[PDB]
Amino acid sequence: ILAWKWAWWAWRR
Repeated sequence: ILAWKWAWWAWRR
């Protein structure tokens, strides 16, 4: 379950 603050910047794209 290591992941969450990463998908963020992925949305901005």
